[PDB]
Amino acid sequence: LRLEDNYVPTSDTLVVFKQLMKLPVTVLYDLTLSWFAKFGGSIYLLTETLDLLIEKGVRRNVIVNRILYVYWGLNVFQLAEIDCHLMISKPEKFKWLPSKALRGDGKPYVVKLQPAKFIENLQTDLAKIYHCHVYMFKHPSLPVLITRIQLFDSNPLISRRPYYVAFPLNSPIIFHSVDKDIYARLVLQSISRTISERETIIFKPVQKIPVKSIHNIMTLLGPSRFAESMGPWECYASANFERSPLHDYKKHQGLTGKKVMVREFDDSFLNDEEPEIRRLRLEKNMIKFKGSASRYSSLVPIEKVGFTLKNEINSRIITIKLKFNGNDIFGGLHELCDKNLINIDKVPGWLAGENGSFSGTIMNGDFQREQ
Amino acid sequence: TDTYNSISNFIENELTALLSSDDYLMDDLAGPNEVCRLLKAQVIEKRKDAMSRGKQDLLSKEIYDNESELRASQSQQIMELVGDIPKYSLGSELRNRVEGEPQSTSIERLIEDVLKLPQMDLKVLSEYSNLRKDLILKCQALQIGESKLSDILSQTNSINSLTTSIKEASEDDDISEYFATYNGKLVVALEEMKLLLEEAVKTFGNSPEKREKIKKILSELKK
Amino acid sequence: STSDRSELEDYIVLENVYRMFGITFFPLVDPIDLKIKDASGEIFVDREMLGIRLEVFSERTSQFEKPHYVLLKKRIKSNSWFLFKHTIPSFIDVQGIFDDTNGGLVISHDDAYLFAKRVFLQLVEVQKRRQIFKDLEAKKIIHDLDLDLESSMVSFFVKDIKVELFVKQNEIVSCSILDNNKSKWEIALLGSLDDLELKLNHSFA
Amino acid sequence: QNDITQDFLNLISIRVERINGLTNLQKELVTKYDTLPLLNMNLRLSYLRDHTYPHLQVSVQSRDRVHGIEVLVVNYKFCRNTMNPFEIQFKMFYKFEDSTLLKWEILRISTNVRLKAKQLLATRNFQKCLLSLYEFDKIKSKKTGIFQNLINLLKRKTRCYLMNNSDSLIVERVTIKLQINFIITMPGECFLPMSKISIALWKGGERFNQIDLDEICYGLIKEYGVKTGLKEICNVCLFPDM
Amino acid sequence: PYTWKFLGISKQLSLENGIAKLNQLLNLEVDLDIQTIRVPSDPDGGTAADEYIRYEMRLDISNLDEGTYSKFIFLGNSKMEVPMFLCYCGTDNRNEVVLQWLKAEYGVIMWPIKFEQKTMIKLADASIVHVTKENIEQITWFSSKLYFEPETQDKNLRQFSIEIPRESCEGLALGYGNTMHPYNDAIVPYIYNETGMAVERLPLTSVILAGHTKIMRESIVTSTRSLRNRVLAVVLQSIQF
Amino acid sequence: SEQLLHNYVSDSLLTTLISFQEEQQLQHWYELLQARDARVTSELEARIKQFFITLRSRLLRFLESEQLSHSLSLETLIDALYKINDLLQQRLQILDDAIQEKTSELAEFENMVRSPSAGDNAIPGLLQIIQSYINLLEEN
Amino acid sequence: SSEKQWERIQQLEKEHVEVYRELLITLDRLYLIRRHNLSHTQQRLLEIRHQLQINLEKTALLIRLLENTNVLFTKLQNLLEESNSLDYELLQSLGAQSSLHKQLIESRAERDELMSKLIELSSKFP
Amino acid sequence: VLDVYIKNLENQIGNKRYFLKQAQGAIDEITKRSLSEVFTELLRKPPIGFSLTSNFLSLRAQSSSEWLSLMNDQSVDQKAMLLLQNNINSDLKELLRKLQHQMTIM
Repeated sequence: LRLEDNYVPTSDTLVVFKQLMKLPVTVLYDLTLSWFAKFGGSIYLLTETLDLLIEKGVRRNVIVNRILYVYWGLNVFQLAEIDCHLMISKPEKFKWLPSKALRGDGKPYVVKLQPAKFIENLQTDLAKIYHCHVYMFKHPSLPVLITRIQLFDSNPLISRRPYYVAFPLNSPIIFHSVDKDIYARLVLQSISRTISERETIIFKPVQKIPVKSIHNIMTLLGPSRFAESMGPWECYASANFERSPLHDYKKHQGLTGKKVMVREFDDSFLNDEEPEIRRLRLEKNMIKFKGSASRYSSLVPIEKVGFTLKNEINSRIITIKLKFNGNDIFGGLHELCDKNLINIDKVPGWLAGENGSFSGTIMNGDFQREQ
Repeated sequence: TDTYNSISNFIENELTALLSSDDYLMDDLAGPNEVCRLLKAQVIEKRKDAMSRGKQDLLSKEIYDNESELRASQSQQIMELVGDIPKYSLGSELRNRVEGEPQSTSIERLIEDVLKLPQMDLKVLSEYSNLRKDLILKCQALQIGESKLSDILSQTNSINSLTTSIKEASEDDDISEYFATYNGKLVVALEEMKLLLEEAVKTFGNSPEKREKIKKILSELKK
Repeated sequence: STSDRSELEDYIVLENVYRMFGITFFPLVDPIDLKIKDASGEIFVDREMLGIRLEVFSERTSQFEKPHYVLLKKRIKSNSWFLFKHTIPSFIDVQGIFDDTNGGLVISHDDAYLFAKRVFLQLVEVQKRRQIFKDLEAKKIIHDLDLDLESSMVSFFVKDIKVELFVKQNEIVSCSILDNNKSKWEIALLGSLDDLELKLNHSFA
Repeated sequence: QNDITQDFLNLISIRVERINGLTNLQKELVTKYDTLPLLNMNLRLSYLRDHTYPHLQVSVQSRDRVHGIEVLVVNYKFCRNTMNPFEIQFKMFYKFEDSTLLKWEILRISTNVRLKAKQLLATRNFQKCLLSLYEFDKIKSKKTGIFQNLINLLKRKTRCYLMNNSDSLIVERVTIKLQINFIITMPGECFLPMSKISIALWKGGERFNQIDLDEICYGLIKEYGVKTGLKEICNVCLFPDM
Repeated sequence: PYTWKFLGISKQLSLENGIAKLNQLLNLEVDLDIQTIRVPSDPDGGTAADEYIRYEMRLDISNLDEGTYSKFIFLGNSKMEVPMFLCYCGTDNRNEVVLQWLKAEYGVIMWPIKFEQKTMIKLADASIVHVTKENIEQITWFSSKLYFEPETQDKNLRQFSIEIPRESCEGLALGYGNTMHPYNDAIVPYIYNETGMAVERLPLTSVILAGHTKIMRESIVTSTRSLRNRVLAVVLQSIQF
Repeated sequence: SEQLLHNYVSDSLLTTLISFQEEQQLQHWYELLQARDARVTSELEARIKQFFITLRSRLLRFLESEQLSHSLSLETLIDALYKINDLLQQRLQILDDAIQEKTSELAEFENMVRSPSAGDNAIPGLLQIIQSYINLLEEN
Repeated sequence: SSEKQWERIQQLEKEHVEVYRELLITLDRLYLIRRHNLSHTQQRLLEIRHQLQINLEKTALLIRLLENTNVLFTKLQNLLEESNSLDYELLQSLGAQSSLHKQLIESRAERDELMSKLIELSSKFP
Repeated sequence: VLDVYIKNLENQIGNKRYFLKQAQGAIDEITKRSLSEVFTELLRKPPIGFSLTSNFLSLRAQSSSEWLSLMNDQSVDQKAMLLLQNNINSDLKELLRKLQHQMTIM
């Protein structure tokens, strides 16, 4: 009972219109060409009313009335393409939530899936329970393969909220849309059943707080150099300081040197102008919270972070529980350190921004994320 | 498949439809119309809960429940028949060859699936057992051949390194003459070494020059 | 400071000669745990750090690639390094290799060197698997292709035919030709990876 | 008078360092707030020489420059074996900006590894050649250490004479002989040298089954170890008690 | 949950006279006690500016709806610069009635009192020191929770909150030593040493003790209808010049 | 199943009421009435029996088709293993061809080093020279 | 992109003239000390001397640059044009300030006379 | 041509600071060595000009703008206060006249 592409669901006309009003005209033209090449309804002759309309510079309302009232709901595939192009256009509206893919002994499993043969097996596994439709595309900028699973129900066929699962190219970490219903668990379980084909895979979740964009969750946990350093160690993930060994030795860091400010090790911060020292102090805060050089917004904004510092003084466990919030936490802490409100000589590593978008207990000086 | 609709349609179209018109008035072919209408009115009067549109719906639901209870027994008895190698016991590539269109040949996964299939119309059983034995022998011979081929490849690699080194260093392309006159060059070298040893014995007659010559000769023949 | 500049010049070029090997250790100190003793006015490092600098040398462009870093920190109650930060992509289980070496506990510097050697062998494996297909598409034996990040699943073109490979560590384990005679041309290429360069001229002659 | 005197009295009474390559560690650790490698070049060279590549003597011999390249002749002396180390001498050609290698060639090889490193040094990848030479020296040192330990723990009860160069040790008792192969194969037509351990028993009359001895060696080395795995094989080939 | 609002008083006044004019103006009967309380009663003070005249003043109405039952706690000292202040709970109209009477009768000036950060720290410091009848001061413990709300660019960091449980608070106080000031000698240097956040300079919003009180920048929420002597002594001491 | 339908038909008939109200003409009337009722309930019981037979047969063959769709035989397994045997035979053939090429190279080397000669006298000369060298070494 | 070096040379010029004044006064004190192994008028005379030195350096720069379209020339010309566009406004503001203060003096004197008269009258009224 | 100007200006700054450091060191030397008309003799004896001219004229322009804004704001505030006080002066004069007339009438 899997749905083919030419099926027509029962969607409202005003909400498809409001969705289509959020797109530019050239993607509407390419969508018009691709849909009339695929299915059609109401070759070169019907392209003539569009090649001259956009060359004249007409409004978008005329072309969306043309693309909606010659397909007079469009289909399931066209609605999937509309919502996926909305995802590509405005990525700051969705919310992703990562989940690692362990196996067997406990070692992580790289996915390495093919976009052709994955769709039929997943749609056949999901087709035994609900009326599903699966659509898969590769993102034009990032190296991911965003899937779109939409489950239907009957009181034609009513539609539910679509559920996105984004696979990176070579990671064990799979991002999916945040939902805690029973259909989200069914789709995630069917994906973890159909991706394996050799030995069983489980999806143990790695984080509890959803991350906003897909470039942010791709920088944080996808296959990249920033996946682990992410904080004051961001000079190692972009290699600002060292060149190739075959490069010139007249311009070396050890030969030209650098300009540094002598640290204070006596606690004289609570008891309180030469703008070179001001420039070097601002550069010191920039180095501690970032790499080496707007002006507060970090590489990835993080919404919510809460630590738990468990120190131990004369055999007593002394826990404190910091709990931050906001639109960009570590840029805000950078600004507070910039107004001379937080002593940058005593800011620890985990507060500066390393192992970012994670939150957990800190025992013996070693971070360990929450399960 | 769609048995409740068939049950309810059979009720509504072959029990009430036969007990409504012809079972009430068509018996007057052997007969008066007045007494036939009186008995028909009595029949429709003293029946008005049995042939209703809800009681026969409950009856059709009871028939469906009895047929589902009869279907569950054959459902549990159709999975516990003779086994004959079901799924989830063979590998991926075995059932992919069974379902056709494999589209990706991979000899390592075929070996890891052939070495995993279990053992056991008796002629078909013996033919399957012989085929399993032959396939395991194919996998054994494949592993032995791959290891022996790697050893042979390293062996001829060292042989080609020797032939390239003697083609380069001798710079004459006379490898057969080199291997033929190796013994002659070695014995004239030992003759020259014997003359040098006789000159060392009857030239210096020291005790420290002999020590230096012995140390040099030992650390040249050993290192 | 002129002869001292010459001595620093020799030290820098000797450091570059040592960095040509590929696997190097460099000193490092976290500035959170730089403590002072206050009995003498001197600074001692609380927790020692050790940084590894993996650097694979390429051959198609004949220049060194972007270096990869592994930073180890010394634990405070066990005297054994644990993997602090690493700039390695996530298709290499760098935490798993560090748990695999010596049972899990790494004490001496050669015990860290074995772990750095295993990760460097995986990086050279990825580099060589990309280099072979790029040198193939340079000579145009294959047409426009696409690769993964670790170059372990490729799909190039032939004059008409599309060929898909799932390639393991310098050997092809799966072949897929799609457009009985296909299977001979599928287990033809199912071999090593240099023989793939050999076998693709065996049919276009 | 007094106010003018007070006004006259009021009138008349009216760091950053730059670090370098050669600097001490205290001045480097005072001004350390970034997560960068330390710029003390002697300490960095001590980490690069004493810790990661021990028993190796690298020394730059000469370096010139033309017009925009830089030639560099360097030599290595792999001195893990103190008796007779094998040296080599390279000569590299930079490009010094968008820096690539144009040429690299070998001026000399000390004639102990010249054929063993003949197929290796024709891949034109000098990093793999340097790493393969260093790992071959390390594996050869471990081989002669293991064989000298096995001789020292068996020199009384048996006879212990080697073979071809050092690739196979032979023990014999009472008779019964046992040969322990250990072959280091350089790469050519992975890129590190690999080892191969295999044994062969002789009970006086003839050889034994090579498959069963291969399985016994594989299991008894996969289980116990290598330095303490071969001692169990000599204890089994003794078999006077167990 | 009786929120207290605080107001300063310019002139040192005694409500023994004119209270009959309040009873004439409001037509109720209120009660006043004229105490003399001495903060810490340990003898290392010498009684040097250590007395306070407290005028607790309720209104004897029914206690069904708590919004109409509003105390008017006073305090005073004849040596400080700003001598007196009053603090009231409740949401009645008689509060504005008695404020109008006290404005018109005595001729004083009242400003609302806003708290600083170190004043909030000292108020959480002096709202746990318990007093008993055996002339000694003991310290109870509550799982506190600080609360910040800074003003950053683009609303990057909106609000964050350090939270300290009861047992870790007691462990920090025993780790510093025997003192009557845990939150200013044990907790805040610990937070500065392990996090780097100077709490006296950061913008506090509401230093929250669990269950007992809830301080703010302008008000104090509590659980009982009364305030301790140390809280009022700290409030009167802080607003001086 | 069948037990319910024979209750539903027989309870709703002419026979359950006109038997209660029961000169000879009326006797013949309701006698022919009950005879006709017996005829039609026989025909309807045969109808419902054939309906349950064809319904149970359709359900059984549907369940058997679904079960044989979710199971495997032991003949298409034999065809699949024949195909796998053909693939492994082809792999063994190409491996044997590579072995043959490499041993032809080794046999090409094998005749390049043979020296058919008088190599006992050269061995004796080498032994005599080695003995003279050892004598000159031990005499120094 | 030259604005960064512009403010950098501005701050560096400020530090330059600060240490130039410091060098002048310290060389004067050095000559006072080393001339043989301290009043108000003498200190004022040295201050006048340094003012005349800076004055002569200013006019030397002016006669060297003025007496076209060269480097760092139009900055000084536009600065000298823009510095003297407010003197008339300053003098008008100071004159308006003096007039407002005189009117406030008149109003306060009238109010003080009126308040003394009302105090005397309301004291006689009791 | 501007970066070399910054370079020679910084070189002159370092030279003048070295001169000041050696001068203060000489001051310390003669004061640690320790335990009239010559002032007129001093009064007879005695890269910089663009710096001090640009500095002085820029500070003059900025301080003139600041003083003008400050004095304009204080002038308009004093003007409003003067108008208010003149109004209250007139009303108090009228009430003084009425109270004088009431003093006559009773």
